[PDB]
Amino acid sequence: EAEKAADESERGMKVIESRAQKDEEKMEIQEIQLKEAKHIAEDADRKYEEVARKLVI
Amino acid sequence: DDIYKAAVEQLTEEQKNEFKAAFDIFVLGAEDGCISTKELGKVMRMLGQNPTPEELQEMIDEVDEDGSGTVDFDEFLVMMVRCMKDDSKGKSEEELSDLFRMFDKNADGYIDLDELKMMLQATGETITEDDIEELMKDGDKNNDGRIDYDEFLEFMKGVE
Repeated sequence: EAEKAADESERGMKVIESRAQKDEEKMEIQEIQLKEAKHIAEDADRKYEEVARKLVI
Repeated sequence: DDIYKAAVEQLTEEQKNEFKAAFDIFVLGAEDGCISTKELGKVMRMLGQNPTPEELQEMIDEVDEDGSGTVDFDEFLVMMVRCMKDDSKGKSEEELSDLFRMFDKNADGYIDLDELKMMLQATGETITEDDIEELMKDGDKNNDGRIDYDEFLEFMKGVE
């Protein structure tokens, strides 16, 4: 019984290992995506200030 | 001029932190300062300064004088510090009015750009291409043939 339980516990441990690795991958991908998002936001902000200036004039 | 040299000597460390942060953000390792004016503007907006888009345009059009992109941190740093606001409103309007009262030897409610030229001539200072023309051009900026009081204000407002 103990040896079978050991096999199953290692099974579960390895499954959680793999899932955590996949999650880290998705985390870094979303991280680079978020940086790109921030840059797009700043660009839009600058454009907005510019067009406001033009309209006032 | 020598004012820029003095400002270099009086390097304010509080803004020096942000300027060296710009140094790090731009230079990704042994970089000889290729001058990414896009990165320059992003740094200027990021560091809390408020550069006008025309100021960033001037930065774009007044860099890479070497032709290789690599610009000495000395001249680039001078350009960055001078484009950064270092001034306290350029004196007071009351001072401006009193001094213009001093300058109204004509006693005609204003002064003359020719009178301005003669007064600065009395200073015994060198007048050159940088001097002479644009002095009278912008003193009587509206070009009335004489420097009005508000013209005198607009000539050197916000300058110490």
